[PDB]
Amino acid sequence: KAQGRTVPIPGVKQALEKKEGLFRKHMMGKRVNYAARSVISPDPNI
Amino acid sequence: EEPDREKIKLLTQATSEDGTSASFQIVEEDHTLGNALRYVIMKNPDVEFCGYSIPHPSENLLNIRIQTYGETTAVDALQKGLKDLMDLCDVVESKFTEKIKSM
Amino acid sequence: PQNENARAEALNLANTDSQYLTPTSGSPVRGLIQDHISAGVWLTSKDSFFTREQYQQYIYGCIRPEDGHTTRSKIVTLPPTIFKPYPLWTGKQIITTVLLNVTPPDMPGINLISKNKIKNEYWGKGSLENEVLFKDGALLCGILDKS
Amino acid sequence: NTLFDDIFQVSEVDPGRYNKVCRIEAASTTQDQCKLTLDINVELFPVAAQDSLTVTIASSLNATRSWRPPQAGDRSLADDYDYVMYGTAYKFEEVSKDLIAVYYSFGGLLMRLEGNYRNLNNLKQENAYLLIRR
Repeated sequence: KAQGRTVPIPGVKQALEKKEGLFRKHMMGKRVNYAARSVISPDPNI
Repeated sequence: EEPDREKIKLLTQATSEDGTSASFQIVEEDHTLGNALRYVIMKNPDVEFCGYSIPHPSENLLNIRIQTYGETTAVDALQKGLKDLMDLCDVVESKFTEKIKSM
Repeated sequence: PQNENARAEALNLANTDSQYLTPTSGSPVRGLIQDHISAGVWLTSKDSFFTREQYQQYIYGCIRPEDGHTTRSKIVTLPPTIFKPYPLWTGKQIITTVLLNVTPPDMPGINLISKNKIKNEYWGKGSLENEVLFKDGALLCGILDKS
Repeated sequence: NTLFDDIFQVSEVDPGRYNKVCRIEAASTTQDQCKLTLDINVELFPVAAQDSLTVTIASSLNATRSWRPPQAGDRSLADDYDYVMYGTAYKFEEVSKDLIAVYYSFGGLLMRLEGNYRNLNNLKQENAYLLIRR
């Protein structure tokens, strides 16, 4: 909603809708503590 | 002198009140002793049920279940099994030495 | 999860065992996949026989009372299907014994008349090995497939 | 005590892609309408075509808690026969007037006896011993 400057700096509306948005990227979904990731291997003894 | 208690353990969570039936857990052992020991324990006329089970390959454990009929505890059946396996090995060692000389 | 309320939920609501049937069609999404299916067709085959030593080994090999697999605190065993000349147990008897030690003693055995993926023609003349029969928790007819 | 006893003539011994089991088709030498279809472990007790088998059904051997392996000085009904099997009766079928056919299972090893008079003695019992001679 601002005049073209000779990519502009993002406004607060842009901050809430950067990509998926603050609500989708940091509220509905979040990076969590006490969690781990690894390649799964099969096991019939457990 | 100090006897190590981690090697043989009696799983009280599975041991019978008598106890005619018991599950024993041996550390640092597998099929090697396991299958050989259950074979010898099964020759006992008082042993009703016997088998061995390895909970998981990654954990160094060996489980041996001995269910007997009356007049003999599972501990006695295990002690007889170990005593007989020792004598069995003596027979193998004696026959092999003799045939080496017989050559 | 870092609290008991979240623990209880992961153990009683979102736990694996409570997810045997999918809500899409109410059909199972849990079962054994490859070696176990091929193993079962061989183990439950008529030709599969086992000695006392072999039979008891297969029982304790999969059922450990110490790991709380039993419901009777003592491994119960069926009598052999062959008495004379040599005492022998059938493969299907192992399946009967596994159920006899994992199902509650207070409840009666399972009664089911199902079918197999393998047609009777493959098992020779006059076989009924396609008809899966369970009478009072005892596998009396038919092999066990992916089905 | 005994529930059934007869001498049968073997008409067929079929393996059917089995290396140790065989489906035996037999007929009674005494009764005309009597027929038999039985699975036996041919590896232990071999059966040939045109053979005389003394098939006998018993309730027990002359209250037991459980089966025990043989130990010196034990006497049984099995000592009179060669091959003995333990199984259960699962189905009772009626074929036309007076004729009745029973279905037994010795752990997958199936048996189908066809007769008429045995309706009283042969009952669906979770314990039925099958003993064979010769």
